Amino acid sequence: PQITLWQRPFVTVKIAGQLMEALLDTGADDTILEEMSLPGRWTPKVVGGIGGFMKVRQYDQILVEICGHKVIGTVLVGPTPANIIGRNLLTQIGCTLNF
Amino acid sequence: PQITLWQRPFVTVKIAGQLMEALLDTGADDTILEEMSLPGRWTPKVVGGIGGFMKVRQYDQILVEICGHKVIGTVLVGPTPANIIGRNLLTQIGCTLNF
Ligand SMILES: Cc1cccc(C)c1OCC(=O)N[C@@H](Cc1ccccc1)[C@@H](O)C[C@H](Cc1ccccc1)NC(=O)[C@H](C(C)C)N1CCCNC1=O
Repeated sequence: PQITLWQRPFVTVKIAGQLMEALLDTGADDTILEEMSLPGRWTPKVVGGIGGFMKVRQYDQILVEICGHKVIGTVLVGPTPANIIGRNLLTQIGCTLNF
Repeated sequence: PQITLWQRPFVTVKIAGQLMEALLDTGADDTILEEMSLPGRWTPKVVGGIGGFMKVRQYDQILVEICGHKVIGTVLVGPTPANIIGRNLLTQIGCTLNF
């Protein structure tokens, strides 16, 4: 798909049997999802945004189905105001900016 | 041009005679630049990101040359960790996501 940017670029994603929408975000290095049950071990991490820092749980080798495409990578889970698909996964769906 | 996302998508921008780099950011509604001297009236505003909220100065009808091409729009100025070109200006340079 080609997507213009007049609206927020949301896509549907499926992770660990659960469905949600997330923003395709070229300004994000990492992928961050709202508090959810992901099974297994994790690592404490903190991410910095525009207003300061946020504590998250880092989960590795997570399967993400993004617009149906299957990719695997690191997902951060915590009290984010928006689910964000960052470049770590965008590269895996062949995402480019064109202008 | 087409830009892949293995690295952060920085572009050179020129605003009020000053040069800087900024992130092309599909996850940003608005454009925010580090503290700089923009002449003229402004409006107090707060933007909410990850980590919380940040106070900014809102400047309207500002000319921005993004990768050499001219657009006009609102720019927020404040203590941002990164200069960010948001969708308000991305739409004006015909920016699309392709995946
Ligand atoms: C930079 C980074 C590094 C590692 C991991 C991650 C997830 C990273 O990205 C986190 C991040 O906040 N990135 C921002 C841009 C970023 C890059 C580098 C440093 C800091 C930040 C931006 O892209 C996404 C973030 C999402 C969002 C948050 C709250 C509400 C709605 C949306 N968007 C916003 O903050 C925008 C701002 C910029 C105009 N925003 C503000 C309110 C209204 N909606 C909205 O669009």
